Amino acid sequence: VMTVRDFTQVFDSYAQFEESMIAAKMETASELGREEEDDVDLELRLARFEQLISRRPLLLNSVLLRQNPHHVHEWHKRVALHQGRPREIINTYTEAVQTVDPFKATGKPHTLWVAFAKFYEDNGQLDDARVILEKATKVNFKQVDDLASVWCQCGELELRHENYDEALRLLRKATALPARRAEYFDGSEPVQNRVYKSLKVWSMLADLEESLGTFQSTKAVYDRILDLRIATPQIVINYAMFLEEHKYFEESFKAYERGISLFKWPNVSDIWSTYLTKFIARYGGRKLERARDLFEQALDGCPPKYAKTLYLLYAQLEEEWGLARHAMAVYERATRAVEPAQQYDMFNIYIKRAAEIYGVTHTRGIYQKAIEVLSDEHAREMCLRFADMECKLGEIDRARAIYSFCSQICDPRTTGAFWQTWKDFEVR
Amino acid sequence: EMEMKNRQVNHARNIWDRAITTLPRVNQFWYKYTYMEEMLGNVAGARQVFERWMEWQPEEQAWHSYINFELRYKEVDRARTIYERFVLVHPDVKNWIKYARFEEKHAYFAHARKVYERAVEFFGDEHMDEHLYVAFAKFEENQKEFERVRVIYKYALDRISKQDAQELFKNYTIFEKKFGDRRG
Amino acid sequence: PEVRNIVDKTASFVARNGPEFEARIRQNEINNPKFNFLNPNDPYHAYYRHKVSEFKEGKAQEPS
Repeated sequence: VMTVRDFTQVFDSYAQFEESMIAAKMETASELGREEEDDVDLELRLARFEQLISRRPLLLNSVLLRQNPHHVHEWHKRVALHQGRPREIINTYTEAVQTVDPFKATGKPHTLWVAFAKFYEDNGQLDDARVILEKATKVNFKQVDDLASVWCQCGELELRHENYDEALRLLRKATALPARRAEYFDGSEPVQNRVYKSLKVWSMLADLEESLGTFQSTKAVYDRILDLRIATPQIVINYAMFLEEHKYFEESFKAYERGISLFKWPNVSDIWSTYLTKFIARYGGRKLERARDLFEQALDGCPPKYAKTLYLLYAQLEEEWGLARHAMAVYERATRAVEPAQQYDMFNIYIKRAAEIYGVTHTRGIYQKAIEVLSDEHAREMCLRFADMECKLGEIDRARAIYSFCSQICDPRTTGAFWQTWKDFEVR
Repeated sequence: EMEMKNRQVNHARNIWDRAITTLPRVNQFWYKYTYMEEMLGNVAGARQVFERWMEWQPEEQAWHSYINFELRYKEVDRARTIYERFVLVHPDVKNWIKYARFEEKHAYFAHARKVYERAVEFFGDEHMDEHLYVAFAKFEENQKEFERVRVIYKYALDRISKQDAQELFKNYTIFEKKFGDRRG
Repeated sequence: PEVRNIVDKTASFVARNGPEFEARIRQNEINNPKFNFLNPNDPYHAYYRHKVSEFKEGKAQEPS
């Protein structure tokens, strides 16, 4: 034969041959279904064997799914694994685990090897499973994320194993193996990146923060050492586990350092600020000077958080600490950083903070400060509200001068109400 | 250059060697003869010419040119061999930071610790020369958290009246902050 | 943090009285490491630069 469609002619020749013997019963249908390798036809011989008239081939599932599923390694192995998947002869499952065709692949032989380990779990469980885990455990030297993912998958199958004695021993040794060597040998990965996989194996071994126990007091430091530099997918759950095992200020400071070095800007540092306030209240003591010193020290310059918070945590915490002096200082220093986006929220929070404390003169200083900072409508609305509030209380000099200030600002647009209201207020 | 322009190489070497042994202190004769040997092969007689060129004690411009010559043919052992006599002549900080170059070439781990011992015991005993520990902490930040806390803040006995100028102290602080394990 | 507090506070005074004070304070404590931050030789020098402008704009958060 030269090329494809010859095994299709022999295929249909076996379709008219549908019973060619009294023994194998037209084995040339499956033999034709095994023709070539992949990516040619592969549907002609199986489609003919099932196309005789109709009954069911029961062969064509493993025969069509037995020819190179997953170029090289790929999802095509599931196609060859689909025919008689739970049981056929209790044989072709090995062909489902049979892939070979060595080539460049990442994660496919490991995931298909874990699925083959599940087929080994239906094969009698521990029989042949440990040999598959040990054979697939070593591929080159590290430098792959599929290795620790397959070992962690074996750890999940060990979680399906009920009692955690042997699962904790094998998961303890297999989880302790990456501790010596992790990744970054050769490949396209510039760094090792052992935080994800290594922290996943260490988390599956101990300190799951959900159900499984047997987490030593040093297991949290074993996870933080498993990341070995910084990791913060779990920083909230990791700090929560360290708080569950300890609940002291050392875990709070270690969570603040791990959150600061974790990722720049308030990404994990915002969670370090929430855990810094909650840990400041529940550990460092209520109304503590060191809590405000550290909270104001870490968040000092800052970018504008999510939207912005430079104040309410430290400003409200300082106002509720029992000191009416430093509350005003934190109100002015918080007023400088109040609204980097020029939002009226922080403006009304500063004007309200000056309204509930001090008195008139503070509202006048907040009126001049609110009129100093201007974006578009900020100085007009603030100067108008403080102008009416000052005219309803003080003399009419601040109303006339506030009107002259309202002439230089508040571009005309439509308006017209402020001029008539100011004229009526001057008439009154 | 006239005898080099022609195809006669034997009389060329016979005039080049007496030229360079007559006038050792000039650089251009040795430079153009070694460049003619760049046009020629890489035989060990070139290395004999280069070790004679090391023997007359020239400036930095010759010596780091010869180590670039050793780099452009991928020599690991011999370039390490010729570089031990380099530091004992010129104690320049530009050469103190570049004696620690096998770190950025081979990563040299245990002998990198030995080279960093050599960087910490020599001159700059109480004043640090304000530049060596910058590159030391730079490579140690390129490495893990082995001994990076000690050198910048805890080995502060060798300060120069403020331990640093204003231009780099907060840079030291943010150099320590966001490149660690980042614990809570 | 002391460094950020002295930076923030010094920046505030220099923000109100003008940069003429930055020079005074810098030359008045040039040998004193408590003010080393005012020179470009310190790591937080860049942080302070922002604080001055910020206090002038009247938007920053005063200390506590």
